[PDB]
Formats: sequence, C-alpha cells, structure tokens
Amino acid sequence: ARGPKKHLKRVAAPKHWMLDKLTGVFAPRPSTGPHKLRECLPLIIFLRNKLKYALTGDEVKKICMQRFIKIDGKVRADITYPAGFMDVISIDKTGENFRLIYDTKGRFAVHRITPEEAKYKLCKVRKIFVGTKGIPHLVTHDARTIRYPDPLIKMNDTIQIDLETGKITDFIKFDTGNLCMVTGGANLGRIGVITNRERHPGSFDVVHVKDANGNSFATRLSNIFVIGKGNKPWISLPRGKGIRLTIAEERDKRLAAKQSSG
Amino acid sequence: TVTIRTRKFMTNRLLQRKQMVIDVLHPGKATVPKTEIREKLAKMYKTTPDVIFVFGFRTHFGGGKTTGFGMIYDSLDYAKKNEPKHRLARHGLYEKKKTSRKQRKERKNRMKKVRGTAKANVGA
Amino acid sequence: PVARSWVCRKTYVTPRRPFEKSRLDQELKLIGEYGLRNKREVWRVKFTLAKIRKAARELLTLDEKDPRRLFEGNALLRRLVRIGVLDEGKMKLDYILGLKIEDFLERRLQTQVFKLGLAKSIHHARVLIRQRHIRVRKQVVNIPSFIVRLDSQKHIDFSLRSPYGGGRPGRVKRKNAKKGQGGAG
Amino acid sequence: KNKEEAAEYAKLLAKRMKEAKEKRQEQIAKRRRLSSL
RNA sequence: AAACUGCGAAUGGCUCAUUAAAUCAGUUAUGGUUCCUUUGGUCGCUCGACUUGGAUAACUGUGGUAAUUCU
RNA sequence: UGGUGACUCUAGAUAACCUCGGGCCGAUCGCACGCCCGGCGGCGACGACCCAUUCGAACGUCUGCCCUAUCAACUUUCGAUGGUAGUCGCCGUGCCUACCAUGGUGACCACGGGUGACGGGGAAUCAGGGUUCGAUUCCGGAGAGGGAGCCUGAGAAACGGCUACCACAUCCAAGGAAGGCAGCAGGCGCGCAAAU
RNA sequence: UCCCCUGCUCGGCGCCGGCCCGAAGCGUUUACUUUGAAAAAA
Repeated sequence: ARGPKKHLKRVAAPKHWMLDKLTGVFAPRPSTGPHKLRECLPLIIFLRNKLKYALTGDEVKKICMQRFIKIDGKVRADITYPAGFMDVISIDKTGENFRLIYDTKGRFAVHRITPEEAKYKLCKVRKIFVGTKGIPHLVTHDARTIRYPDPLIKMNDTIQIDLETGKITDFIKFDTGNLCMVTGGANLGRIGVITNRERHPGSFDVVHVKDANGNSFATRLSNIFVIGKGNKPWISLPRGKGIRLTIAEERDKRLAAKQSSG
Repeated sequence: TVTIRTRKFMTNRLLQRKQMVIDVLHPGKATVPKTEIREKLAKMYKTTPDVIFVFGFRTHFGGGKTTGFGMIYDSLDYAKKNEPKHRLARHGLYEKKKTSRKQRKERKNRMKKVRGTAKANVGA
Repeated sequence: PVARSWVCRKTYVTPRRPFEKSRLDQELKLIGEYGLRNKREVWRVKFTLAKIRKAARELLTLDEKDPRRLFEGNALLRRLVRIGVLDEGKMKLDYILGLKIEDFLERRLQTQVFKLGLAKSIHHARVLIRQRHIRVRKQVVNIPSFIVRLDSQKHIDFSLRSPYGGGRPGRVKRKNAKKGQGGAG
Repeated sequence: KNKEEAAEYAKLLAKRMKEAKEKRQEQIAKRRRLSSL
C-alpha cells in the first residue's frame, strides 16, 4: 500500500457494527473524525439498521443532506460521520433524541431520551496541556479542545458540557466510590463502582470494579468512563441498568417471557 | 375472495412516507397484480390511487400467502422528489434514455481523442 | 472478492466395510420396513445420531456442577424432547446414549402419515407426500424426510387443494367426465 | 470573547488559590497543634 | 458544451517470480519523527485601500508533416 | 504553571537571528433582509501559520520458521564489531565519511546450498498423540519483461506517469513516430488440466 | 467442607498526649501450578 486505505470489506468490519454477510462486498468506512474506526458507528449504519428510517444507500443520503439531523448541536451532511460514546443525536421535526450507551452486551443500543437531558453531554478528559501564553488546555476523548478549565480537573476525570456554549458546568472526580462503566474489551456496558486501582510503573494500571449485585471484574486504566458520583447516575441508563446477566439467568428470563407471552 | 392484513406499520416524518409490509392472502387464486393491490391500498388507506407504490411481492409454497413491500406517500410531487426513478418508470410517471453503455463509452473515448470545440461535434 | 456463501458439509458417512452380511441385512431390513429410497438416508441418520452421541459423551466426560455442562445438556434434552424421541421421565444425560436409529426413524413424516391412517402403506405414504396431498398448520409438505415435532402431531390432515380432502378433482376425473360426455353425446 | 474568558479564568484561579492557601494555613496550624500537643 | 483553476488517480483489481529470523504472527515503544481530509482551539495579542499590476486559456484567423490524445 | 516511573518536556525571563529559491497575521464567493445618524448588523462557502485529534505509514524490542555435514568454521582497511566527531535523512543508527581497538557468530548447527517456499487466520484425515496441504475471496508483504534513475504530490522509486539498456515487437514516402492485459472479455503457445 | 500460628514513614469506622483499623514507599530470586487483562472477522 502506497497510501491510506479508502475501502473496507464487510467481513473486515468490527463485530459491534452488527452487520450481515450476504448483502455486499464492502462496508461503510467512516470519514475521519473525533473517534477511532473500530470504536465508532456510521450514521448510515444507524439510520439503515437501527431506526429503520431508510432502506438503501441513497435514501440515507437524501435524509442526511436534507438538513434534518443535528449532531451535538451542529448539523452534519456526511453519511459516514463517526458517532461514538454519548454522541447526542437529535431529530428536530419529530422531536426525538437518542443517547448512545453500550448495553449489557458488546454493542450499541437505541435509547430515547428527553430533550432536557439532550442539552448536555458527559465526556472524558484525556490529557492536560499548557498553551502559548500560559493557557491551560484540556484534550477530551472526542477531541474537544477547551480553553481555561477548572483547576481541579485531573487526568482521568469526567466533565459535563452544555452543547450550546461549550463550557464546563459540573465535573466528577476520579476516586473510589464512584459509578463507572467500561468502554472496550471483554467487559463492555457493565455499570459498577471503582474499589481498587493498582499502580504498575511503566505499564498499564489495572483497576477493580464491583457490580451492584456482587460481581467483580478488572479492566485497564484506558478502559474507564466515570459516569456517576456514588450510586445515582448522572445520565439515564438503558434497560437492565448494565448488570451482565449470565447465560442461565438469560435463558430463564427468555423462557419466562415466552411463557407469559403465549 | 382476497383480504389484506398490513404488518409492521410505521411512519417516517423524516421522508414523508409510511413503511409497512403487506401480506396478501388469496386462497385458490394466482398472484395478484400490483395495480389491483394499489387500488386496495387506495380504498383502505383513504388516499388517491396514484401515490401508492408496491414492490417486492414474493409468493409462498403452496399458494396461500404472498408477502411484500408497499409504500404510501402524502402527496404525488413529494413522492416525485424522493424515490428511485425506475419504480416511477414501472408506474409510467418517468421516461429514461435508451442508450447502451458501449455507445456512450465509445462516444466518451472519441470525445477524449480530440480537444477544443470539435468535442461537441465528433460525438454526433 | 465476490459475496457468496462457500459453506457446505457432508451429512452422511460411508462405512469402512463395504461387503458384510449382517450390515447389509440390517440396512435392507430398515429400508424395507420404513419405505426409504436408498442407503444414503440411513447413513445420514447414523451420521447425525453419531454426532448427537459424541456431543453427549463429550458433555458426560466433563465434570459435574459446571455451567457449560448444564447449559448444553439441558439444551440437548429440550431439543430431543421437542423432536419427540424422548419423554420427560427419561430426562437425563446418560439416557441419551441408550437411543437407537429406530427412535429417530419413527419421527419421519412418512411414518406418521402411515401410522395415523392417511395412507395404507409406507410407500403409498411416500408417493402421497410426493404429489402434494398432506399439509400441516396450513402449509403443504412435498417432502418425506420432514421431522414433525411433538406439538405438530395433531395438526396432520389433508390439504385444501388436494382432491382427497376436498378441492378440484384431478386430471383423470375430468378426462373421464369428458369421455363420458363424448360417449353420451 | 477572549477578554471575557480570561477575566472569568482569572477570577476562578484567584478563588481556588485563596481556598488552597486557607487549607495550607490550616495544615500549618494542625502541625503547630501536634507539635505543641 | 468548451477551457482555465482546484481535487482524485498512491484507492480498487490480478498474480506468487523474489524472499528461510528476511516476510509474517502475538506482545511492546516513538520520552527517537512526518501525517491529505474531518473534528475542536487559535485566526484587532505584533507599535510599524469605496480594491493594485501584466500574461495566458476558451475564441477568431492562418499553416507544416504520410502519420499520434502531435503543435 | 502543569505532568510523567523517569527529560536536554511544556510554560517563563534575558541577548540576538529570522534565509530574496523569503512563515502566518483573509485585495475571495453566494442567500435572506435590514435597524439606528455615510457609518453599523444574521447564517454560510473557500483559504491559512501553529496545536491536539482521526486515517495511518515508517524504524526498533521479546519469542516462534522445511531439508541438508558428500557445507565445520564464517566475516574482516570493497564495514565485519564497538568508541569519538560530523554529512545526509522526517527522526536513533557504520546509513555514510576521517581517526582509533581487534573485535562479532559458531556443535545449543553459525556459515554455505536446495526448496515442486509468499507468511498467517485456516483445510483434509483423525480414539488418544499426530501426518499432509495452505497459488486461492479476510489480514500483511512483493512485482507489473528485468535491472537502474526521476518529476509532480501529504502520500509513488507509481509503470492504464516519465527517462536510457538489452530481449521481443507495430506503422512508414525510410526522414521518423509509437508500446508493455501477472485488470475485465478474448487469442496463440504450453499443456492431463480450467468459461461470455 | 470454616478462621488463626513477613517487619517498619503518613492517617478514618470509633474514644478519653494513650489503643485498633488503613495507607505515599520497600520486603531472596526461577520453572511448575490457578485466576485476570488484552488477544480482528469469517
């Protein structure tokens, strides 16, 4: 390869893009943006598979540049725009908004939210920088460079930004006893409380997260998103509240639903 | 007789049309033509009979069911703005050019072979 | 890089001994008893029974009180109850290996058509299925190797298009009626 | 916009520096208390 | 339409000749460097014209070579 | 000021530099209309030094490749091993220069040769262990007759880009001019062997 | 089938300069063994 790739095969797509095999050779390669290729979700994939508003690749384009869809308060006219974690998407005419949260399994889930919760967005700070004339800077996980932050924002905190002004309203400090969830790996979408944080000099610093029912698991430092201060979550959690039901309880719940439905 | 039960209804305010799946139950008859099921969707969904577009009819084994797609728009010109043109060619509301691909490719190559004003005249 | 399937497998196996007396007598007895066409069908039933027995043995050699053992064991028992080769009394993993080709062969649609009384012989049941006369839960079946479930046993009746269960008469009826009209004038 | 955000950051930095200085003086007083008692 | 300007042709497709710690696979690092496009920030921070210049296309006219997506 | 396990890190101050083949600090375009005494406004499109991000690429760390002793020693001022100081390169580095010391690998198989060797995810058979294959749809690498050199461009030693060599080859008024199907169809040769 | 037989510089679960709990930071090294992270899809 003499340059960057511009195509992407269907079976080379990530599994959480949640496609089929016998439809086409290629898959939608997203345009470059705030999020990585294997951690985002194209707008065409959502509008054509999840919401079922469109069936072909031209109907998605018509809806997309018809100026009907707004992305974090800004209208976007790219059908392969990368949408990732807590990307607030809004439809102005039928009055629906969706928040992208990983569910109990390894995928995205549709989650309708009220507009009052659609005005803000929780996002994770990545690194702290100092500008030219002594301006402190923040680099956010969706590449939002924010000037003049609060002095108590550290490396692995979570800030809440209003989508109309771009400023910080409130923040959550990285500490034990806070509600957390994991973004990537074998664990995905489980909601838990940070207990331990093991420090290894020169490598990945693993942590330990306990679920609300008695389960525990260990993830890396980069696989951390802090969502709450204590037990109350700052956003509306999806169905099941991220408990990671095992296969026996899942089978029992499906059998109970089948017996009750008839 | 033949009767219709629509399935998987939804509306689409993003594109001013109504998605549903139509299953056609015709015991003893053949496959229904698309015009007559368009008249049934007209007399059922209280709209004009020239705005409804149906396609994708697939018969079942034994000949009792026939499921497929069918779309109802709010108005005729709203349907003309956002629809594939070949379905309008099926329904007689559109005409397309009858030129083959090799003739167009040869004309494009012969236009590439010359420069200037003569490009518009070498290809007829 | 065309987008196709390229996924296939063989459903039957051929024994290593081609010419033995007792084996050929046993498959001939099975074929002549249950009205089958060739030995490929009983070979494929032997293949799927060997697969089920191998899966049950692989689950039995794993230790007790493990979630995978319980999950695949209860899945296999629910599946084989749904076929109808077992009852709820023998709902055990070790009772899977005491099965037979006979229990898998009684669940054929041809055997059920002959057993209930739609047909007079097993070969007549096969050719009755082949001319599209037998339907179940409002869907006609034209194939004899259909595995009916336990809940699907009581829905077996004649079709609404077959002349046997009420419908348009066939080719020989209308031809003999036209011949009678020609003879009568 | 630059002048407004610079003024707001200067005010917030002054408040947080005053709070940190008060906590440092409290820690110095605690050290003096544990030295005396 | 033509043509100037800008962008893409370095993607895709076909083959297995070379290559035996070379390629590649898992695991690390760039605190040892460049990065089209998109995204966010910066874009009156510097103390010193109510819009400037001439060249080429396309076009017109006139030609050579037996011959070119030539001039 | 702020951070890392760790800076000759970022920020701050002083004194200067700032390349004529020269860093930026807008001599660009469209829609809807306008308030307040000629000045003054809303939403966009394009372009731009720097900074992070996205797509990556590239160089390195640890471990793992088929056969052969009728290959037992190999490399070494035609860089082989390391040190100093430089050139060049986007960066470290004998990558290359000038000077120093004789170093480095090897019976735990180096080196040399062969391969009907692209590598892996995988396929066949299979009680338990194994044996054989993997040109072939997804990933990475290499080439467009075969070596060599280069313009443009962010990214090419590109070949449906260019320049000379040889093998082969087209047209011609004989002066010259024009090319590389291991792309899709198709044809010849080669064949036991493979389509519009 | 349950619990007990490596030492030391700062603090929150409790009290009246005195006790327990925890922790910035260190504890003879290997193979073997069990768990955890990550380990593209098909």
